[PDB]
Amino acid sequence: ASRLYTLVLVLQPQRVLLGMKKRGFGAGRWNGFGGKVQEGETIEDGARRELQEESGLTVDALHKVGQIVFEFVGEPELMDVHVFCTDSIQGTPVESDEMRPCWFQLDQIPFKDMWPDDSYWFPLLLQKKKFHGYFKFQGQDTILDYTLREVDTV
Amino acid sequence: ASRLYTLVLVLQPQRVLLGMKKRGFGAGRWNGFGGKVQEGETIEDGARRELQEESGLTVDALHKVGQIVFEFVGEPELMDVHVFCTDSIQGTPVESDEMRPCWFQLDQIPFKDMWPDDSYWFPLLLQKKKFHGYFKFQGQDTILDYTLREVDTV
Ligand SMILES: [Cl-]
Repeated sequence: ASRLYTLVLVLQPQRVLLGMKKRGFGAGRWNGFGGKVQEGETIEDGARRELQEESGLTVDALHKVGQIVFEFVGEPELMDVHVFCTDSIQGTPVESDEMRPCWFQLDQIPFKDMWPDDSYWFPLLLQKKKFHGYFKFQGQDTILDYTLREVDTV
Repeated sequence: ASRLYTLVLVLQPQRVLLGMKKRGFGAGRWNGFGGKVQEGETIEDGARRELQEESGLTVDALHKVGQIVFEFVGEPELMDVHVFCTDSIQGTPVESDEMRPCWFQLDQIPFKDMWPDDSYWFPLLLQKKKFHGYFKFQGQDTILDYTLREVDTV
C-alpha cells in the first residue's frame, strides 16, 4: 500500500541546505534531498545515496528525525517518507541539471516556495524535535487534512 | 464558530450508564447524557443539570475528562463538547419519554449502536485517560477524518 522514500535535510547551526528542483515532480519548489529506496538497500543507505546523488555532498552519520505519510486523492499508493537530518557533511553543494542547492539562514526559509506540509513539520525539525505526520493532498498545493505529532521514537 | 455542549458518563468500577434516545437527534442510539450549555451557566453546571434532567440522577462531583469538537459537512456551526465523568451518584435512573437509561458491563458496551466516534474515545475514558478529539462527519454514520490524543490537561 505504501512506497518508501527518503528525505534528507542538511541542518547546521545557522543555516539549512535546500535544493530547487529544475524539472519533473516538484519543479520550481525548494526541498530537501531524497528519493525512492531501492531493492536490497536499507532506508538509511538510500537516504545517503540520494543526498550524494542530488546535492554532491558526502554524508557520514544520518539521524532519523521523522516519518511522514502522504496520500494523494485519486492515487492508490501512499508515500512513506523517512526523514533524516545531518549537520556533518563533506564536499560542497553541486548544481546539476536536476537540482540547484542553496543555503538558507534559518529565519529566511522560503516556505511560500516549498511544499505546504513543510510549514508544519520544518519548525519541528529546526528545534530538533522528532515527528510522525500524515498529509492528505488534493493536487500539489492543497492539504485537505493532516495529523502531526512529536515522538520520542521515529 | 462553535456551540458548547456537555456529555456526562456515569462510570462505576464494573459498569457504565448509557441512555437510549427515544426521539429526535440520535434516536435509537445509546449515549451519555448532556446537551446545550445555557446563558449565564458554567459548563460544569450545565453538565450537572443535563445529567439530572435526562437520567434522573443527582451528581455532586463531576470530573473533566475530554473535549471533542464535531464538524458536520454542510453545517457552519461546530459542536464543542465538554466531556465529564462521575462515579458518585444519587438516586436511581429514570426512564422518561425522551430517554431510557440502562447499565452496561464494561465488556458489553454496545458500540455498534452508539455514535461511531465513541469507539475511538470511550476506551480512553474507561482507562481514566483524558483526551482531546476532533471528528469530521458526513451525516450521522460516517467519519471522514479525525484526530485524537491523550492530554494531561483537558
Ligand atoms: Cl485528520
